[PDB]
Amino acid sequence: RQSKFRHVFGQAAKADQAYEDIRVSKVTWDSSFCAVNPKFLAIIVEAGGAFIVLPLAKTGRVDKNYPLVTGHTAPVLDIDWCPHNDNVIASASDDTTIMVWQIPDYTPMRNITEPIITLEGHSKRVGILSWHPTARNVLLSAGGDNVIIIWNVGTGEVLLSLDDMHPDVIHSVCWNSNGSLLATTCKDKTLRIIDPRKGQVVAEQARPHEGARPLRAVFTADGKLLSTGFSRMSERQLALWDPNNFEEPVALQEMDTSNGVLLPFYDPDSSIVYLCGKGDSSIRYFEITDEPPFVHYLNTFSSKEPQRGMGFMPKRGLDVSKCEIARFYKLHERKCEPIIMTVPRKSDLFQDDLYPDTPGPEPALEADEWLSGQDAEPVLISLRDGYVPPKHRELRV
Repeated sequence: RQSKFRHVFGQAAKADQAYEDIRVSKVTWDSSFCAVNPKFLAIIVEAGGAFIVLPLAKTGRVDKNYPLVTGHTAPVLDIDWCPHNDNVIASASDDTTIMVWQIPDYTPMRNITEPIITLEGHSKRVGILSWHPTARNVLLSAGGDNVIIIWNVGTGEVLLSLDDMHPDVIHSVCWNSNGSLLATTCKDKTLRIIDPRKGQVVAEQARPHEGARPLRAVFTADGKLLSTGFSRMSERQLALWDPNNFEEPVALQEMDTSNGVLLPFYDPDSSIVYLCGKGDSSIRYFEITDEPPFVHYLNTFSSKEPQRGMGFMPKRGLDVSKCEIARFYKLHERKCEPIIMTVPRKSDLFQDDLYPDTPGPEPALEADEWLSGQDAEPVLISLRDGYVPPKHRELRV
């Protein structure tokens, strides 16, 4: 099989490119515990609830007295950077709140305790966050109350509240590329595609597939679903679903009988998905194409060190000059180690076929335009122009 990704390989960064002496949270939750953007590395740490934010240039040993973000009163369960502001991060906590933070470029004098805004809509833990890809200041949360809330961060207003659309625990919620639809996984063992503005499930599995449990699901660029989960016999699975025919997967890859939820990291430009879970020492990666069997194993980056979490650098942070197509931020017990994925062209020329124009830091829509039903594609930028800072510095509430 001819693949331009045949020779994609991982390499650990040099020891002095690591972030050392960071107490990674050991709370039992299946989120990645790590959010990275082109400026910052954010990690959920052993605390109440706390996370650390490090400028990417500040490699080596983190000072014992390095300031933390500590506004929450119970463990932090999820963190997500604003796609349209590289100094804004949202945190979700077991305390039932979401806090949205203005991160300084400098080191503050003490712990950051005062967010831009606190969002109080859930009656139970908030373990899922996802910023809207195109609509300014729009933020999704999903809680242990099985409610999905879509917020306007700028006003603190609830735009949409999807209560009781799931009969049991919601494991994951993903936007599609233009933020018109949601994909969800549920403890009732079924996938759903939801139109949040219609308040309707538009596609669902009538019943579980051979008693399998989906725990994560993301959209492919063409609107199919990639799910991860466990078979009836506890075999970890990657599946590709056509939501127009939800009764049989297009493709199913069964792997090992390990315990950890596999997190899918999907590259829509390469059509590559990387899988790894808490406790895994490896990163396994696959190409998705319309040639059968559609899901194509490429390779595995192996190590002797189980991960405690994993960050994934957005496109605007990749080193295009080195044909870096992904950068993982692997969490160990006490450190964060970058792992670089390379397509080895051995060329000083910008590789356009690897780096098509990609969503930039400018929103395509205002919150009210999106709520009124407008759809737009993301505003694309070129990665050849280097780092282009967001127009917005301070998110004003």
